[PDB]
Amino acid sequence: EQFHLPQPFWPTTKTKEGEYVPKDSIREASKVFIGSGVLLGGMHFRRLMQYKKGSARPGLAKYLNLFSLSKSQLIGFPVALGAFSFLSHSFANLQEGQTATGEFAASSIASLIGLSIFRTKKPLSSNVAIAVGMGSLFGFLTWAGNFNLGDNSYRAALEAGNGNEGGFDNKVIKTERQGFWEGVYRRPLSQTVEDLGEGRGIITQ
Amino acid sequence: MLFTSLLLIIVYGSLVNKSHLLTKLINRLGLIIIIYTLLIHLNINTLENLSIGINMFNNLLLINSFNNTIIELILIICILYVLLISFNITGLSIIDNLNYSKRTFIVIVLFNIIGLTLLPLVNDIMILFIIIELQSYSLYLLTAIFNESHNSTKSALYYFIVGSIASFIILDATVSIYDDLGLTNIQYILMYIDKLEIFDLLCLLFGLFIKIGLAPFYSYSITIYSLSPTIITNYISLMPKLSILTLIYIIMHYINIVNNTDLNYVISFLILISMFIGSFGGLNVIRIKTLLAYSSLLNVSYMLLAILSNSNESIIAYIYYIIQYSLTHINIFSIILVISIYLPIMNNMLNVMITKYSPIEYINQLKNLFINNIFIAIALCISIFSLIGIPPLTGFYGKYLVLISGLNNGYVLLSIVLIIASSISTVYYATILKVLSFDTLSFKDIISNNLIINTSPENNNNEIKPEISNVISYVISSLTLIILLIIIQYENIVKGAYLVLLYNWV
Amino acid sequence: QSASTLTKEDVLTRSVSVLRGFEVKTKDIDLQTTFVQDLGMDSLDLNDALVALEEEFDVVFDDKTANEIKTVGEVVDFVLANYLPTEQSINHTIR
Amino acid sequence: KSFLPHFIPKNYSYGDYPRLKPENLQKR
Amino acid sequence: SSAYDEALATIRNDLKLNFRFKADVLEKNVIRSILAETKNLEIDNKDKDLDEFKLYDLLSKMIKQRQDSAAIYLKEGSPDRFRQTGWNELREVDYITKYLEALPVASAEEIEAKVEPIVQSVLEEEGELKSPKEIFSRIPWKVVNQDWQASEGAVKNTVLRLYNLYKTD
Amino acid sequence: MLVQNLIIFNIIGIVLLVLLNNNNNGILNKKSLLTIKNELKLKQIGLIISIINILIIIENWIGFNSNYYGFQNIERFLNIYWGIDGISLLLVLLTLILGPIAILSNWKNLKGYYTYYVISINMLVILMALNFICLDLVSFYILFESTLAPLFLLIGIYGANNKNKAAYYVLIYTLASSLFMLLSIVIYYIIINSTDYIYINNIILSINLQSLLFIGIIIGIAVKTPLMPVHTWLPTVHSESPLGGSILLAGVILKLAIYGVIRLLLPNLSEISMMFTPIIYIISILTLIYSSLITLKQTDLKVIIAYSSISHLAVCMIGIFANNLIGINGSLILCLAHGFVSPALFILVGGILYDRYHNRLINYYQGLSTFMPIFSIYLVVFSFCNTGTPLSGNFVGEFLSITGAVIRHPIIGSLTAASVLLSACYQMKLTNRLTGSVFSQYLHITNDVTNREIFLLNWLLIPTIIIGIYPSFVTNILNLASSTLIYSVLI
Ligand SMILES: CCCCCCCCCCCCCCCCCC(=O)OC[C@H](COP(=O)(O)OCCN)OC(=O)CCCCCCCCCCCCCCCCC
Ligand SMILES: CCCCCCCCCCCCCCCCCC(=O)OC[C@H](COP(=O)(O)OCCN)OC(=O)CCCCCCCCCCCCCCCCC
Ligand SMILES: CCCCCCCCCCCCCCCCCC(=O)OC[C@H](COP(=O)(O)OCCN)OC(=O)CCCCCCCCCCCCCCCCC
Ligand SMILES: CCCCCCCCCCCC(=O)OC[C@H](COP(=O)(O)OCC[N+](C)(C)C)OC(=O)CCCCCCCCCCC
Repeated sequence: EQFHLPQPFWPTTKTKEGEYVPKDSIREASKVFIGSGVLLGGMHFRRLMQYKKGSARPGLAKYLNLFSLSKSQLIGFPVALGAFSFLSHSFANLQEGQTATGEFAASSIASLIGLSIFRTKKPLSSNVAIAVGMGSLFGFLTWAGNFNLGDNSYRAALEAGNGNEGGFDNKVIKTERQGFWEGVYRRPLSQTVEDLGEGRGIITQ
Repeated sequence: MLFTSLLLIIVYGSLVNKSHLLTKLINRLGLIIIIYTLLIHLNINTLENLSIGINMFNNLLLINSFNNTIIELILIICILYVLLISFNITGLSIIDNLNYSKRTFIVIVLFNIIGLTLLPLVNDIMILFIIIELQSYSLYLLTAIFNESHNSTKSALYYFIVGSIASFIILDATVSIYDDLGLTNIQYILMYIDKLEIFDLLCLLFGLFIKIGLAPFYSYSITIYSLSPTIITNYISLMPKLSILTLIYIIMHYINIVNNTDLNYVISFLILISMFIGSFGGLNVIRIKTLLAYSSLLNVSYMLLAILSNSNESIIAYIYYIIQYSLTHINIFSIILVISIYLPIMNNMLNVMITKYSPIEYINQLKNLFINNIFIAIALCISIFSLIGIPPLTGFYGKYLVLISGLNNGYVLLSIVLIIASSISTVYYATILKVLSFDTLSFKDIISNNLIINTSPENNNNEIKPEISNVISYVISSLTLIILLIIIQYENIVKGAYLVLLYNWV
Repeated sequence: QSASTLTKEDVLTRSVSVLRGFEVKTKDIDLQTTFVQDLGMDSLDLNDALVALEEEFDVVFDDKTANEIKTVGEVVDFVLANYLPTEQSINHTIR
Repeated sequence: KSFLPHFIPKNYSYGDYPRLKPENLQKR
Repeated sequence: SSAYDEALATIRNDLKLNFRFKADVLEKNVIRSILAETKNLEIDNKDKDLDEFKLYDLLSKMIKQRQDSAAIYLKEGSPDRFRQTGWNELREVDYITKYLEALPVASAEEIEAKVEPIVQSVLEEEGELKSPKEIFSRIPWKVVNQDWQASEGAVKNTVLRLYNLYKTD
Repeated sequence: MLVQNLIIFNIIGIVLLVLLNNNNNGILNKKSLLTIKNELKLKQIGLIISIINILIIIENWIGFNSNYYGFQNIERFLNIYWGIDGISLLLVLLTLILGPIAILSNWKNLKGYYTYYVISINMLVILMALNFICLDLVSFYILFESTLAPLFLLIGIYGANNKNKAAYYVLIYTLASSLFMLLSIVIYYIIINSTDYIYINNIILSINLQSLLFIGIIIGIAVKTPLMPVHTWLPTVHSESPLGGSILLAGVILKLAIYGVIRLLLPNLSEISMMFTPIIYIISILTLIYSSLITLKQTDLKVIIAYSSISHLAVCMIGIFANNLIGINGSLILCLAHGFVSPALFILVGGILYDRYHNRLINYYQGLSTFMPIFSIYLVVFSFCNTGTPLSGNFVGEFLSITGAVIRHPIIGSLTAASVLLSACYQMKLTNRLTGSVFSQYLHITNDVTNREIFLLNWLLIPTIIIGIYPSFVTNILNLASSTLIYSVLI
């Protein structure tokens, strides 16, 4: 029998089997890669014009140096963003949806690919340390439900009757599991055995 | 009352001769004007009558119980600020004469108060543009009131340029909406809320975000608040936020009708970045006003989460938070102005230069405050602990009420990030307290006759001479005890915030 | 911006090169190197060097110091203590 | 003849802390 | 002299970039100062070829000179009004160290990884350590350019640093 | 009556000390009369206030019914409901008894500012004591975090050389972790509209939501016990904080985490607590084993005792997460027994040796029994109490906690018995060295234990042995309160 571990995951809408038309990973990555390279390269040559227009003004030169990108960053940034978009969509197609593990893998690999290009003069272990840190941040971003839970929020649940507006009643027992945001007075004992299993005080000793 | 009394003060100030006493007495007349303005406004505007929302002046303005509360808060905080220029902050002429040397100081404040109070009431795009200019222009004139100061003028130049770019963005957003619909009144535009481009209103919010110093536009406000005189920085860092944030809440109330989640994501991106910059930005700084500038950026991010969620729990969160944060802001700047009297005097490395506009400029000028004035040092500790969010101070309930509204709307990420942001910013909040007190025992038995306060004379050597003036001491005592003992009346105060409605009704 | 970026090694290095272009007895110049003895400058040669060292560092020796200067190190000390960048227009800094 | 106990590093690097050959004082 | 000529090309290139993009003024002073000492270096070592190790000792002297100047100023104060002379010395040390660490020579850890077995083996065969002069003897100061890839002076610093750690008196 | 009197009386005490000691600040430059003998009168008033606080809880103890199920003395004050049960009553009395001890331990070893220290001690004691009598989650959090403000300033003003490091550690480790516990409290108030203990105890939440709420709360609890790997703040804070700060930190502050499990986890998140127990046991067992082996290599006297506290509080965590009465009672008795022995060991190590020699390095001390025989008796006696030698309350707490773990999980709960061996390894390695060999060459002969330090040691030893021999004084009070925490459906 499987281990009964806690599952601390925020509610998400689950697509029915047969749903989830996949997204073209190469096509979507192409738009991010090309659009980023055009902007970053275009903004690079726009700033060179600002350099030529003025180089004896320290105020302009200081601000231009902050926004200046090295040659390896002008290539590495579009590649890292393109690989991110490709791998994020490729893993999402694999898993019939987007998961925090998929985003952690996509972000760390995309970071490591970019870091190995525009951070060549640093130890390899240093680039991996940043890539693990970068990948964890985006995995945490997906785990928290991106920028908002949306239809899975409690306010949304409360508007759909899936909250606790009506209160509780012990006489009512439901075979189906309660909603994520719903609380009940009494539960079927079969649900407890499904969650915890038998053993240390459930049913048997 | 404001408009009528401003005209008399404008003319009267130009008639009488120029002296420091006359300017100080004219400032006290400004204090009476705001008090009468508050009494008249309270006598006619009541929360129960304004719940529906009442149109005025051919529907150009719309006042409701949510707008009315902010107007009274603006008047009350403006009363506390005028006490700074209407009474002695330190009692020493070398420091206090600055507040009495500009006769147009009180006139500009009355000009700006009119703009501050009318801005949340705007009900038309034409009057929205006019009022946001009226508020902005007065802020520029106040930032440049000390025109013989190089830093004060440089700040006003930066303020004018950035605030004009934001105003053009605001104007460009309203012109786009008028082009789409051919309508100017907000309530008329609400009839077409489902057909106009909603991101035309995000452009309107973007111009408002610049004027409150939100990231990524935070750079200019951090620069301006640090370069301006402490008396100027006290006003300009707080007053624009009271009105603009209230207006942002009303605009976001209309935006939520169509429920555009793409717009919610862009704003969440700006809040997320501002939490990161507000917390990590203040870790390596040596100026107190630069530190407080990042504190302001951080607390605005907290309020914008309540504004973004925009629900019944958000009205209570925003209303309570804005009131308690204004009092904490007023209390901290009052203490910083006072404690310049404990500054040592030379009789040198790093060639540190301190000016008359900002005698307290570095965090380590707060050293040994626990020894010089224990009651004031504790008052500053209570305020800083409130910014940290230590219960049961007012700052704790502010973060608690913000989290409730944010988590109720599914903003899991922003609720976690702000709590991490609170922990990170605690590092530089604690550094203030470390400077105030941590060297008390290793310095208790030292001879410090080189302070600024020691330059003052003594009357008779048989009288008791208070070291701090009466009015400024009572204000610090009152605000500190309100921050400390809010637990006594928290239940009654939050029940009042339940009644403040923004078209809830039923 | 309006602060010096001078080091003692750069000022000495620039001083030596400017002094090398003159007709001096020795090209081996250090801080202790005197003008009259080691380099061999009369009244007029010394003041030609001082003005030449003025133009290089954009500094102006005061009359009291210039008349009483003996060594190369004294010049390096003077430049480090008195050098200020020239004020720029109202647009160079803020823009 | 006499040998050091186990788990005694042959080198270490702790900044400016003096570096010395490990001497088991029990054998003095 | 292939590495020396390649190294001096990057220093010249950074000078061209600095004038082009108006980079930090102090960096312009550093590169200009390096080139002048290189100009002196070429005169006194003609026909002898210029390995990067002889360039390494040139930048080492510049780094050590400014650190000594920085130490005095950061203790008794900088002479300029803005008190930036002491920090300017250390800022230049960073610029010089950037080029020093780009030369194809051994790092501090590689040189210490070869002298530390020698310092320890001296002390165990003799008991007490008094002067570094007993450690210079067991150093092959003839072939430390391709087996160790270090200059004559960088080994001297490594021994002196290690000696002060291991000295018993 | 209890909460209202305990707050009103102490505010009057706080205001009284401020009025007397601050009436002469105004360039009087006088010599006063209360400043004599290191502010003796102001110290004595604060000492009296601490004892009176113990009298207040007694008046409510006389009317306590050990055969009543539910909270008693239910009161409303400041719009908050306050109540007491068997578990809360004992923790309140433990908290208040340590109040006079904290003041008396620092009776004459402060460089100055005695009025500030006494107020902060009495302020810390009341806030911690009030944390056991609140009846909602928000009131629990308010009192949980309110202690950070005085504790942060207490360390930074009266602390040792590295006080700045220790003040930041306690403020940031505890505040950041508790904010995660605040997130769970906010969720409760959102979906249930109340944080009342009784109201939330009856609601069953979805098994996924119970997991998220458990993790939020356990983060705040795990840092404050502390457990591995978030324990690194405690050894730094204990070695630099003043003696009274170490006593309150080692006697009360750590026990709030166990009470957090009793209130915030067991009765409301009952289903998910059973799921998390193996994870809790693994973390706690490794906390016990790792802290014991790490304690061997320590060289600071006050840090050795700090790591000893972590090992025993891992055993308290193991017992409280046993789903039986034996483990729960054993964990509670071990909390009280630790609440006396651990402060005593800090007095011996950081209050007697440090006040004479001002050095906490282990290498300076040996053979102390030659010229400090009275110190050696108390050091040896408390060392055996600290290792759970029978006749001590520590053993009764440890044996029942280990037994409760074995009953809960026979396989992995048996590893808890390593507390018997490992605790004696590091504690008797330190004691065997302080009392062994010739009197140290680095020390000069000085006075032995004084009357004040004898008094402190005796009145921390006496409760430990009374509980050790007749724990039914405590188990009778806890019996009906502890039985409500058990979750099981036997068919
Ligand atoms: C004749 C040619 C005319 C060319 C006109 C454009 C001028 C050159 C500019 C380069 C192109 C970038 C802008 C493209 C339009 C703006 C983005 C957009 O609207 O999406 C278009 C493109 C395709 O997406 P699509 O699905 O077809 O559009 C929706 C259809 N229902 O979506 C994309 O994938 C565009 C690529 C965007 C991703 C790269 C940008 C992110 C990385 C760079 C960030 C730039 C700096 C950050 C700015 C924010 C700072 C706070
Ligand atoms: C196309 C032009 C480039 C795009 C610029 C975008 C500007 C707006 C974006 C918002 C950031 C506003 C901050 C101020 C803008 C920074 C201006 C800038 O680009 O300068 C680059 C700056 C200098 O870095 P430096 O490498 O020393 O200079 C280059 C030397 N050649 O390097 C920096 O320090 C920039 C980083 C500033 C800090 C921003 C951090 C925001 C938070 C990001 C993490 C969010 C945290 C949550 C993560 C969890 C979710 C995954
Ligand atoms: C270094 C610190 C200094 C302190 C060191 C010494 C500490 C004091 C030692 C005693 C510890 C206190 C525990 C005794 C307190 C009295 C407990 C008690 O209440 O006993 C009640 C007992 C049964 O109760 P009941 O039948 O209900 O009748 C009484 C109704 N009220 O009724 C009875 O029959 C009373 C019987 C009491 C017997 C005397 C107890 C004294 C201890 C001797 C026995 C200890 C156990 C033996 C251990 C020997 C070694 C293995
Ligand atoms: C139960 C709720 C109580 C709330 C009230 C708190 C006390 C108010 C003290 C004000 C008077 C004062 O600053 O007085 C100062 C007094 C006594 O200092 P002293 O040694 O005489 O000063 C020296 C004078 N000499 C030189 C003449 C001897 O310091 C105290 O009292 C300190 C108590 C507060 C410390 C913790 C601050 C935490 C802030 C956030 C709390 C959540």
